[PDB]
Amino acid sequence: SGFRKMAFPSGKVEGCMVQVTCGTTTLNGLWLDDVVYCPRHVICTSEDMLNPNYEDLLIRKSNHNFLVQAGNVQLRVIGHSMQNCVLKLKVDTANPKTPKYKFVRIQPGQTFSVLACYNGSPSGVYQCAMRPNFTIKGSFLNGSCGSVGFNIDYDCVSFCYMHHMELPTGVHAGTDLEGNFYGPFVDRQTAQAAGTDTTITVNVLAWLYAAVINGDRWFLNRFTTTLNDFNLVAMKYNYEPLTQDHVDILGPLSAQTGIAVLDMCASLKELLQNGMNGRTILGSALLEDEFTPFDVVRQCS
Amino acid sequence: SGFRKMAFPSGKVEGCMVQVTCGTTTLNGLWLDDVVYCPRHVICTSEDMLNPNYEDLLIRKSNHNFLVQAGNVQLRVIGHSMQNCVLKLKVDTANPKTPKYKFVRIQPGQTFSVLACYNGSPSGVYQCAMRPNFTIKGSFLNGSCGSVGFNIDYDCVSFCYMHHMELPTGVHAGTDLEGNFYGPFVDRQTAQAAGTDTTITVNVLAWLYAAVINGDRWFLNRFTTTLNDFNLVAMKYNYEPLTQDHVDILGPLSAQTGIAVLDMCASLKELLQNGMNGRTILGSALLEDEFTPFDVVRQCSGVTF
Ligand SMILES: O=C(Nc1cncc2ccccc12)[C@@H](O)c1ccc(Cl)c(Cl)c1
Ligand SMILES: O=C(Nc1cncc2ccccc12)[C@@H](O)c1ccc(Cl)c(Cl)c1
Ligand SMILES: [Cl-]
Repeated sequence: SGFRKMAFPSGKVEGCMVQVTCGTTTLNGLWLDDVVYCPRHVICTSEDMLNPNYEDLLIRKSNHNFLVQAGNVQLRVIGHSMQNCVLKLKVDTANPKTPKYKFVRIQPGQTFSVLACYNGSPSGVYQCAMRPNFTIKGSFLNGSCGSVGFNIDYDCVSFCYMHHMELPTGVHAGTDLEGNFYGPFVDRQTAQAAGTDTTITVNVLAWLYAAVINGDRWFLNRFTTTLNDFNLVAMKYNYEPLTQDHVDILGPLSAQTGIAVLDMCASLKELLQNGMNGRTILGSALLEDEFTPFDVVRQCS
Repeated sequence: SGFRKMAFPSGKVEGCMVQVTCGTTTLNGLWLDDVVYCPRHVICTSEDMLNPNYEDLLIRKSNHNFLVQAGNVQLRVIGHSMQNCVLKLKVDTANPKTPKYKFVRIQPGQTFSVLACYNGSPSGVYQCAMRPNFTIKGSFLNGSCGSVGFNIDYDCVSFCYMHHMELPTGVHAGTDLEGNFYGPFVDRQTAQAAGTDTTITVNVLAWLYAAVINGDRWFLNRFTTTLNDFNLVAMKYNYEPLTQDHVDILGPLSAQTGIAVLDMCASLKELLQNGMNGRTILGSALLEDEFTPFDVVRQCSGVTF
């Protein structure tokens, strides 16, 4: 029993964190096999922040300009290339702590664990969701660039995010491990704004099922709704549309608790209309949207 | 920017998790040097748990009765002893991944990270607080017994908790690594209830400072209070008393934000008597009490391990 925001154990990723220094900029790198991945903006100066030509700046760089440190050992960079917004630094040593891994690009609503690092040293691990506006609501200070988001599948680490920057609202933008940004963001100091954020409806419903599995039933009601009537109500509270894919995904939780998805959808409509009236669900006074249907099943059963 | 519930990186502890099997019971063990620590109830059966004489049950067990597995390698138990509610299994091999560590008993209100394990394999890490009623509001399923709570101080792991059981309300009870239970709990199948819980006042204040550091200032007011007037109000709302030690500990955050502790207490006093009025603090509609003053300083200043 109980329901917590749970991150994956971070050991497999800690053994990959290194410090990457280029001139005056120091950030984090991910050392997998003989390659160190890090944000390409590590090659930027003060004059290069507004409109950097990364291909031009990288061609001017030599391998000896990149200082890579794994613990108290300096690694030798024997090559450098760029893949989208990620810099790949070939090193002369394969990381002996390289876990079984994959690079996976995630969709909005998906959750992952963040290992926040500074100077190639892990300082904390927390759980995040890719917001519908493609930002992440992280906890990052200057120096955290290169910190990664990941999930663990049995023994395999799926790297899904690399931290690049903080937007003016304090939210975070980054890329997958192939250097492709999540969202309409660019690695330039040009004016960029996160789009209006919305609540991840499928995740709220998954969390309502987690609450029922844990014995919290006060919010349940005798009503059901059509999918279309639910979406018309949901949109008015800035909630993401719930698709037939989401209804299907909630099927196992629906079967386990005996509450149809459209039936839970009517509970959610009522909660949006009434609020919680001084009550809590799983110790929370707000509707939690950073637990996916997969997270709920994994944590509860 | 941002403020998250953050656990310590769990790698140093993951390299210590093993699976301990005794008869039909399988749970987790903590392998440090040549000793595997685990809850002593691993030696119990259904009848035994009802009223167990652990000294009697342990004397009947042999070293070969404890099956210890570290990954896919079986460790051989060369000795067994009991220290309070923890079983210590001497093994022939010292854990090569043993970090610098200490066993520390924590006080209520102190936070720690939990590495939840099943079958000696870590499955999740979360941050939580030792409630004033000595329970933890954890997230644990059957098979999680032996999962540990820890903090990291520089390069040293301080083990502070080992999971033993779940109380009827779904909250959790366990011991320090010396086998002493936190709270008035016993490791036996009997009627046990967690006492009425209270809010960890010093931690709420630390979290209000974290909200100010993040730009959330709507709850600040012009007023100040006394430690006595505030404690009278706090007691009324089932909040733990705030001591001069707590005021002193909140000093650095008071200095950084320019908000005196008794100034923040008057904000907390108004929040208690009036509510949030539809507003949130750090995206929460409730006052968060599972961040200590040290946690807030560590997170809002990026200390690494
Ligand atoms: O935002 C950044 N770092 C931070 C990350 N994460 C959190 C931070 C908090 C405060 C200060 C900085 C933070 C920059 O290093 C940065 C600025 C501009 C651009 Cl366009 C790029 Cl690609 C990167
Ligand atoms: O509570 C237990 N385990 C669990 C722990 N933590 C969470 C659990 C969730 C579901 C089921 C079981 C859980 C028991 O194994 C147990 C029963 C009685 C006693 Cl007196 C003792 Cl010492 C231990
Ligand atoms: Cl402090």
